[PDB]
Amino acid sequence: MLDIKLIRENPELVKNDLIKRGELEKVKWVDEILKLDTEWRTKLKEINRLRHERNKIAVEIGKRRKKGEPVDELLAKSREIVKRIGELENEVEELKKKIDYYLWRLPNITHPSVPVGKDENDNVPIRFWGKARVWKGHLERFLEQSQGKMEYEILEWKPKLHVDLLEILGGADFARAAKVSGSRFYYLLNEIVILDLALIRFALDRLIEKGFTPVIPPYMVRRFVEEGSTSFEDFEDVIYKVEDEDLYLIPTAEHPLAGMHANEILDGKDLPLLYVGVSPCFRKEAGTAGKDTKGIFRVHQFHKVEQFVYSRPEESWEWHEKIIRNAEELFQELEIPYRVVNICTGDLGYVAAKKYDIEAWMPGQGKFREVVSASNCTDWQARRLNIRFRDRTDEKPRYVHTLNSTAIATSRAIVAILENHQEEDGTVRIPKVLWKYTGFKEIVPVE
Amino acid sequence: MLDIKLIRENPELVKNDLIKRGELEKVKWVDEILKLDTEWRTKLKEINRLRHERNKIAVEIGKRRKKGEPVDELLAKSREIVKRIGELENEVEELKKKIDYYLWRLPNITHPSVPVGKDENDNVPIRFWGKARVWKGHLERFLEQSQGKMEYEILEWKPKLHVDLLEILGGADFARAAKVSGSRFYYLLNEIVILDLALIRFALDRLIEKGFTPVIPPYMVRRFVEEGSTSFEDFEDVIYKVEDEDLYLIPTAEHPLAGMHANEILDGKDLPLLYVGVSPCFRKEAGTAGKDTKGIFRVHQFHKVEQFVYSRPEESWEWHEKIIRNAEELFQELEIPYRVVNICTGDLGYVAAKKYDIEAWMPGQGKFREVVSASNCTDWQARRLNIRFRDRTDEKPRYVHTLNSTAIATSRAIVAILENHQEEDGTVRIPKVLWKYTGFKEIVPVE
Ligand SMILES: Nc1ncnc2c1ncn2[C@@H]1O[C@H](COS(=O)(=O)NC(=O)[C@@H](N)CO)[C@@H](O)[C@H]1O
Ligand SMILES: Nc1ncnc2c1ncn2[C@@H]1O[C@H](COS(=O)(=O)NC(=O)[C@@H](N)CO)[C@@H](O)[C@H]1O
Repeated sequence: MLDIKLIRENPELVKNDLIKRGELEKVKWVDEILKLDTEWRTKLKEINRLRHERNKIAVEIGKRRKKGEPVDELLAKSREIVKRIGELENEVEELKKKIDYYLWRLPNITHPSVPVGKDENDNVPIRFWGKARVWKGHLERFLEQSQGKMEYEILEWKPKLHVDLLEILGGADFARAAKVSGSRFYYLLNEIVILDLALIRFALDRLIEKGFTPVIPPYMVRRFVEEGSTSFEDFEDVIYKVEDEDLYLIPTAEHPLAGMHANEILDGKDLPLLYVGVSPCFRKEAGTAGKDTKGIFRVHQFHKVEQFVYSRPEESWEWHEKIIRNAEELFQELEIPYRVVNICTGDLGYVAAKKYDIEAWMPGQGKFREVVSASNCTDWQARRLNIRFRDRTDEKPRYVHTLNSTAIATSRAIVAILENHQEEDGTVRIPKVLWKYTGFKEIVPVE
Repeated sequence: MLDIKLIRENPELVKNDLIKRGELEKVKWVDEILKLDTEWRTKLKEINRLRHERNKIAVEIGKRRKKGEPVDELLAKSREIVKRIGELENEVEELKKKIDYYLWRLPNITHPSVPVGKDENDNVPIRFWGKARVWKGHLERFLEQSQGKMEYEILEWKPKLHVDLLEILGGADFARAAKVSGSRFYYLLNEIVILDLALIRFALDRLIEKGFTPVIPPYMVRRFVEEGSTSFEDFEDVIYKVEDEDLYLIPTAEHPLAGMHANEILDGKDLPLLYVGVSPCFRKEAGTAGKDTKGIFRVHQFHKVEQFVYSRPEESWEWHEKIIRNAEELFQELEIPYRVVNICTGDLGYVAAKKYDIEAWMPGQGKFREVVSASNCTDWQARRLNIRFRDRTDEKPRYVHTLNSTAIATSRAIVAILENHQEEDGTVRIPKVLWKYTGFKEIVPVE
């Protein structure tokens, strides 16, 4: 939700951002909310004018009670003021309603640092890490995507896709999942199940060492926490609703983590509130149904360890910068080469002001693929969920800033590990850092 | 689902089991489906009679093509025949639907060893284990439910309820969960989060050592798998359905685990199939809303590690006995005193032929509470999901038997650990076997 103040004190700023975002069909809204806001304040001034008249007509009726007192008329004028006052009041409500409708449907204003672009092809790489294992046949793509700024080793044999590796490793059963639930669902098996849990504990442990309170949130939440966390389009594209209830399956622990303090005035001495949640995630992935990667890259359910932050507006950008580094550390320990990107205006999304993604190099796919997202949400969620804070019981509570970032979404971490640590025969070596969690050091093909 | 051959050859057997179960209402169905199945079988006979007649009547109508051919009378019967075959066919389909309606709503035949009883009270304790810590004010109920066959020790201080311990330890937030999702939902925090995951890993490692294949199933399944795993009653009372979708939230890994091999003829050589699934579980818990325990004992969402077994009918009873002991073993290492009960016909449920429950002694509650349940479903689920096996590609495939049993449902294992291992000052010592998983040796109060 946008602050009405901001559109009043700089409509051109919001219109131009809408254009940098590709939300042109919504530029015409800035003026609409303005003329509505204007009408809103005009009627209110009218109401006070009337409240004042009510007072005058009052002292006047009584002033006659001592005199001739032909009041009758004054009493009828009095009757019209209340009649009128009520109307204006109800007219002012409807007006606030139309104004907020737009306010809730406008994306967060982007930060000056986010590059301008049309889509994912305009995202800007800003950092690279690791030594990529590239197939001779992906060399140009790799080089263009890495901008020659990343170390790499050329591979003789052709590296396999994660889906095929799950098969040779006996780690999944897709066909029986399709029979039981439909496409893009799966049964995960054997060592891959241990690997999934291991990834959760590892992520969990590290964020805990950095001071994050671990949490297992509700997996089903009430509609308001969903509309308080993202744009309404998500109800059609990503979010599942459960029949006959005000319950929605969460698409990320982020949402229940943000609703956690809905309608609170936090005590500033506590900020920043640091949460690291674990939870399964459910998404419709409606926009797609059969794009390309056929295993566990883009499915209906996956596990994710999530970082969530409540900070002072003056501390958020610094936090943003820390959470993305927190995710970067995990993948470095997991020995996964990657590049982090600054997402452009057109591929940014409604909630964030600025967003960084970690796209891991996927030897088999021959490309960098999103594996984590870190967003600084400014006060966009706070203004919706009414999450404020006060430093002195004195007064004036202000909205907090919220941030979120993937620590590890196991689904894609597993693909990154299978594709990046595979050997010619299919054997997949597991990063030393996880040995304490898994037991085994590698996963060998079955026969 | 019950086998119709079974109700045709031994109707007394099934109505007697229905009366044992105290299902006087549906004892009537046996006669009903018998009469419906008779009509069905007969009309079916009629169909072939007429069909063969139609041919023999069309061969003699042409034999008249070479003769006088006063076939007008014949041409008329040939038309009466098809019109007859047509209505019979529809009568048949209608008949099949009515009998199936019943066949699918009929409980499994109980094993003679299942005690007759009306509700939980008539469940029979057959084994006890451990040394209970009993508050003096609970002495009577403890001896009542322990039969005085269990070692114990009287506490002069009143041990607390898990809900209060969760508060003092700082391991949960219920108020905020109610805000965001509704009642009987929660946020788990700090060490409780780690303990939860540690219990899942502990249960998995143990079942894996015993040769169970670890699996993470789909958490949402199509209606047919649910209808294949329980009684239809469960759609109203327990299972959440997702809007505009043939998807249902699973109440236990047992369901997708059973759905996994729906419509297959397994190779007997592969029997038994041993699976240990992990997954969150969702239940409506409609018959309640406010009963008694108000923490994480009866909630809408919990984690459970499930044991599932596909076996030859000749091995199912020995496996029933092995999986309950698998669960007992976990609870003994967890140092939780308990008793196990053979469930009476009244509290049995529709899919089990026999069931054992492990009831953990709960110091704070002052009573034994169900913590795990284990069943032998015989061929009830197998007949519904069409799961058969065959040793030689030559033989008629026959139905397998299925079994399921809790390994550890983390919610109740956690209340058991909190209540049995609390000290007077509020700290809880976590059992040794879990140290390798939790890291910490106990959980001390916060202030
Ligand atoms: N449909 C999906 N299937 C598998 N993994 C997914 C899916 N959607 C997202 N993910 C994983 O989860 C990560 C985070 O999801 S995200 O929508 O980009 N961002 C969020 O959810 C934020 N709350 C930050 O985690 C993705 O980068 C990816 O690693
Ligand atoms: N609503 C609930 N809230 C919390 N824990 C629950 C709930 N329902 C069941 N459990 C836990 O899960 C266990 C198994 O549930 S059960 O219905 O008895 N049996 C099953 O689900 C079988 N698949 C065996 O696990 C219970 O013993 C209890 O420990």
